[PDB]
Amino acid sequence: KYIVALDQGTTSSRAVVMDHDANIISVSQREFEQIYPKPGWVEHDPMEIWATQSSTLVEVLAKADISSDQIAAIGITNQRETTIVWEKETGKPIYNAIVWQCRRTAEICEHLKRDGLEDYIRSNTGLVIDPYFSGTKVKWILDHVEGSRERARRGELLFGTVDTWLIWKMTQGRVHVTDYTNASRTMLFNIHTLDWDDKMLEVLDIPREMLPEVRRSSEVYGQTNIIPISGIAGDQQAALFGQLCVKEGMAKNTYGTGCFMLMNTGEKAVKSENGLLTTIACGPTGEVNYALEGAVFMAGASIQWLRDEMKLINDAYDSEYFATKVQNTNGVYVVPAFTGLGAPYWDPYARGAIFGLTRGVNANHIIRATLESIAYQTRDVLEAMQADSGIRLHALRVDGGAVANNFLMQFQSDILGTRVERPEVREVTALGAAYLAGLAVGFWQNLDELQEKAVIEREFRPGIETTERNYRYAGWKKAVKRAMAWEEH
Amino acid sequence: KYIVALDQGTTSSRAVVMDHDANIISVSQREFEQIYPKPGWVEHDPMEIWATQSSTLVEVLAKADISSDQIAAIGITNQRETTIVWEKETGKPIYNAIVWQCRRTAEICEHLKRDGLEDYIRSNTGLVIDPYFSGTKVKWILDHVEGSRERARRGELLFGTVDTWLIWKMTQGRVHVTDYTNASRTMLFNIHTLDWDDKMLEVLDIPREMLPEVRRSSEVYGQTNIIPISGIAGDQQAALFGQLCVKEGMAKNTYGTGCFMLMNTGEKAVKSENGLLTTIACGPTGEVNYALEGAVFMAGASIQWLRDEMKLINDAYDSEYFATKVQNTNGVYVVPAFTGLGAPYWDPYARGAIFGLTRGVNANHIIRATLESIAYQTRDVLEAMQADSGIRLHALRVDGGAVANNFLMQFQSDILGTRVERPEVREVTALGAAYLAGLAVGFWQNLDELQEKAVIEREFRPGIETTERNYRYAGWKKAVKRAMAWEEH
Amino acid sequence: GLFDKLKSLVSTIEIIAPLSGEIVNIEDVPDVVFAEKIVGDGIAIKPTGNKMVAPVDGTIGKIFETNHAFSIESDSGVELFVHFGIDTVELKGEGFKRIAEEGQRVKVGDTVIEFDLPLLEEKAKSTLTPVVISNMDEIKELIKLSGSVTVGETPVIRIKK
Amino acid sequence: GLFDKLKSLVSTIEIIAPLSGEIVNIEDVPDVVFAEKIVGDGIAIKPTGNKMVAPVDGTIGKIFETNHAFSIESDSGVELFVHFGIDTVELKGEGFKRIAEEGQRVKVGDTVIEFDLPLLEEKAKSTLTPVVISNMDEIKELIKLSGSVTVGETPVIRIKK
Ligand SMILES: Nc1ncnc2c1ncn2[C@@H]1O[C@H](COP(=O)(O)OP(=O)(O)O)[C@@H](O)[C@H]1O
Ligand SMILES: Nc1ncnc2c1ncn2[C@@H]1O[C@H](COP(=O)(O)OP(=O)(O)O)[C@@H](O)[C@H]1O
Ligand SMILES: O=C[C@@H](O)COP(=O)(O)O
Ligand SMILES: O=C[C@@H](O)COP(=O)(O)O
Ligand SMILES: [Mg+2]
Ligand SMILES: [Mg+2]
Ligand SMILES: [Zn+2]
Ligand SMILES: [Zn+2]
Repeated sequence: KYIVALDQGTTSSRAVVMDHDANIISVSQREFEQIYPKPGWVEHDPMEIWATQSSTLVEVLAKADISSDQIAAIGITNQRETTIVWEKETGKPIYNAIVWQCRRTAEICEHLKRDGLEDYIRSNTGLVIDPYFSGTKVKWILDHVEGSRERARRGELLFGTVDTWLIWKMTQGRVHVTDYTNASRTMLFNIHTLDWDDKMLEVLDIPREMLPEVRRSSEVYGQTNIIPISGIAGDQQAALFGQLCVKEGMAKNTYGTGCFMLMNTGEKAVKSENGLLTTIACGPTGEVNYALEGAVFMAGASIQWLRDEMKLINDAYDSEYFATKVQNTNGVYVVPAFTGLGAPYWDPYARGAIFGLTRGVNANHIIRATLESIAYQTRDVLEAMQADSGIRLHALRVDGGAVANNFLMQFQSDILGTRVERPEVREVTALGAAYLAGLAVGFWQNLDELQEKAVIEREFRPGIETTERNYRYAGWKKAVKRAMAWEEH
Repeated sequence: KYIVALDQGTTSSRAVVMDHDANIISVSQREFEQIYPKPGWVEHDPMEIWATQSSTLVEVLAKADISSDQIAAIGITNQRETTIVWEKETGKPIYNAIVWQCRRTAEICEHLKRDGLEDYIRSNTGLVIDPYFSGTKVKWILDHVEGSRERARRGELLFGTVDTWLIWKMTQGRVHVTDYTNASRTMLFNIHTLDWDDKMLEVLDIPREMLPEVRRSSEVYGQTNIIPISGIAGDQQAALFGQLCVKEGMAKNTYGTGCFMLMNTGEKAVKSENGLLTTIACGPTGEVNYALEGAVFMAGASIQWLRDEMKLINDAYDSEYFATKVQNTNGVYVVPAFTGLGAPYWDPYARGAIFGLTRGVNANHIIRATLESIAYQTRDVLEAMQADSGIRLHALRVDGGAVANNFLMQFQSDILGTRVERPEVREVTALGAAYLAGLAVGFWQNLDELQEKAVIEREFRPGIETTERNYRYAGWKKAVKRAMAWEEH
Repeated sequence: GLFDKLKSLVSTIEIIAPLSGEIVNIEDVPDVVFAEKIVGDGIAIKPTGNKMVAPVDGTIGKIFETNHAFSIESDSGVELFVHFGIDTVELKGEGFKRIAEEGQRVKVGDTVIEFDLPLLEEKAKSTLTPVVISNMDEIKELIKLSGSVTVGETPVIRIKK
Repeated sequence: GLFDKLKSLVSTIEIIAPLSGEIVNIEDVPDVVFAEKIVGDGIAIKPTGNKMVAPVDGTIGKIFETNHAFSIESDSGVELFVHFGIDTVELKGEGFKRIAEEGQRVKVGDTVIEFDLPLLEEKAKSTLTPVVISNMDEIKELIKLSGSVTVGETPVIRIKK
């Protein structure tokens, strides 16, 4: 018997299958197109996530040889903030999905800031005025369609995040729900009252009619035909969960398309004074917990950039090798604000920049610097978490696709002067959802049943280069400050 | 019967052979190593320029089939500022050649500025305090050798530029001369009194003993055995000359390793108030004329960077093709201050930077931006010349290796909103020296004998995109300002 | 509210007003490429409102990405270039609407781009709208009309090829 | 003026003073990696003047490019790391002279790097000079001596492997 998890990420759509003993049985991944219609805009095609996600399922089940008969449940994880609008009759989008990365609604945020909502929005959403979240994306959509709002008050139009979206497409239009994690991300939901914010909804001209049903991250939402879908959670939270985040002061760092660092604050909503978000996570039964999040838009994606647009590498994996043919970046720094700067910076105007170039700098210098931005960004966040939380991490737990890079991991350790523990199974985001789902179905009963699959494959400890860490970081800082505010308005 | 010219550049060493009718008969080029022992330092190996230059000669003569019997003279052109020190007995360098680009003596310049010499140095040298010129390079050398000064007062040590150096190596140690053009570049020579500046020599602790003999750019300096060497001039000036610079208000732009824009001011030394140099050129008989120069360190060299270190292209020629697969740089800008910024900026602290990057920017965006910096830099200079000189160019005459790039030439035209005339023979720097030498040997008698080999192969005229030119340039400006002052002290 | 649908009154090379308003001296366009007729020669037009249209039957060449200008080649072998205002490209396409596409044949009067004269009025550096022939070299005579003009209707220039 | 040439007086693991001055608590080095013995454990040394030298016979590992620090591996299988001062790398190699090379075998006392205690005195953030064993894991006991020490002469630590 088994649970099946669905992780639908920025980059790709996956499908993992574990057993009762929570063992990864088979996986299916399928990449998909990123669309950049312009400048710092990002977009995905709803039908393609859909298509991509579906297909992945099948092929996993088929792969392993299993049927509708042996699968206890369906756990669902997904990319956050990314907004979708869609005609209810049809099951057709009215626009392409707008990505968390996408910077279009920057002006709108400027109004909000102009108006005075910062204080409000922070306080109730835990969020920060930025095009990063859902709110402004929706408005922009209804604002960039003739028959929009109106069609939507009459409710022919549904809003939703990749979880809501993926769900509805499987509950064949039946079920229109989001979880608690997902909703927080929106800028429209209130984290204390645990429901849609009346003010936001107004201020942004959104129609309660389009908002789905907000529910627990472990609950049977419904049943689908490959059976019941019982878990839901934003990818970052699912990973915090599969890491066994779960208890106060517990923290992880995920290295994927972006970097998201989260720390459980249990039942206290801590107010960040250092550029972090206050958001929702799960407690050991999948219940509402609060947390501190530091989001960094570009991490692994820089590598994909080298690999796909610059064409400096064939595989991302090749980056360790080239990076280490070098010893130093020769002075070069890479600020990867390709889609603005996230925490703790939040400057949607910043754009990517390379620096400190001279004639002897070559491709390896460049690749490796790229890799380094990853550590540096992490470090910027970490410091913030420490300040906000008063706690000093002694080790950093990590997961994500990039964590297979020993160079980066080690570099990460030196740069922070902290140990780095690299978990045995990297596919933790999935794991998270599975539990949430299995738990909810009596598949597991207890989280404790699992304080065992979480083996530590490796510890990285600070080398002697760690002494140099503050000089290097200062570079970084200098650099960053100069990519800042590139774009205008 | 024929003249033979020797062009020993930043990048390579060449040897051209023309006939009486000043027709390029045969050429020999040979690239050579650039050494970057560190940061923004550049260096060449004296023995290699030498080696490279020698060899090139032979092989040209051999190529065409000619002997010591049919060659009227030897004309010599070379890279400026690049300083060399060498034991007189031996014929061995005491250090590697320090390049015009090299930024080592930046501190020294800071003293000079600290002291109060700007005003003085400008006034007498026409130059600007910058590591670009010879002065500080020498000091640094004698300062970074035990038995230096001392050994040199006793004169066992010779100073010299690639002309002086190449000469002495051919007049087998006999002849130790520089021309008037070359010497101006030094920061030690006085342009009004037409001789070594006593103050400089002091202030910088240099020994008149090492200084060579300063002479006319057309004169028989001596005879060598492949016969007499009769021409000498800094490469930029030779090109101005072979363009038939020659008369007041006449201007050219050379696109090579760097970009040098020069304008003849006849017998008036014009004081620049817009970041340009006042320096020496030739009058129609090879006589002393003054001129305005705008120097830009990186032009064609950026392309070599893409080609050799970044590895984005096989040949520099391939850059037109890729650049034009694109329409726009998508927002990207490349500030190629790999070795500081020259005119009118003069910031040896600036370092190269790339900007305005987002995820959809690719290699072609990058290559083409590189190409664009070329135009932009030109334009910055040009504006300066216009302000300093009160004259408005209506066409820009050009030469250099990069001028074979129709994309860049056209782009150059649009960007300036000025016509661009591309001469039929690009190898004008050579040509310049030949004349200077043939003239001096009665090989030609008159410059007029030649207001005919200077055919215009192409005119580039402003396209409709020229309307956009100021928006684009503003980018550039923004950009530049941010690469500024990267390095510290 | 728009008679767009409705039939209208229907009346050497003549170039037709591609946009409406008062004719002006190229010489007075506050941009040298224009004033000195570097890009070409033609006239300018202070403007009416609402839109820019084909000034000859021909084929539409480039349509600047920020849709403030375009060019076209007449069946007669002339090249025109219409550039709305000065430095408009900085508005980043704000006030402009691409009705046509970089490649079709048009007749005089066909809509080409649409605009918001008022947004453009206070945002733009200038609203002058140069209308020039880029291929001067290939034309013998070029005659400049004057005063008031109306889109798709009044001629701004006559030229002998 | 230098007795460099001259013969000198010549007298479980003992590590020898690689540089001279007063011994200090790692715990008081103003840098956490040190103080918390993250990089390893050992002592620190306020310094004498003139130079740093091998603290054991072994082979010299890394020599930081800005020649302010280095490491070495003893024939005994210990790892030491000597880091001059704190954040010194910002002086960019100004005060330092590489006498040794990243790869040779040395004996106690062999010169390794040379320095300008005074330039370093006012330029440096701090002059403390940590001396730590990086491979703590591979050593049973580690004994910390005290007070005054002299290069190539006094022992700073004893350790049982
Ligand atoms: N060895 C590696 N080094 C660096 N990046 C890697 C490596 N292997 C894979 N990747 C990178 O890791 C990311 C994939 O991580 P994943 O957790 O699957 O991210 P996501 O959930 O956003 O899809 C990519 O951005 C990718 O290009
Ligand atoms: N088609 C081209 N486009 C751009 N750069 C070119 C092209 N062809 C050659 N080059 C570039 O032109 C320069 C060579 O010009 P040259 O006048 O020979 O310079 P130099 O005197 O400094 O040696 C190089 O920096 C080179 O890489
Ligand atoms: O904030 C958005 C995150 O959910 C992105 O997650 P991802 O890197 O796995 O696509
Ligand atoms: O100012 C130095 C110039 O002489 C460089 O000339 P070059 O580009 O031909 O090497
Ligand atoms: Mg994921
Ligand atoms: Mg040359
Ligand atoms: Zn424009
Ligand atoms: Zn250090």
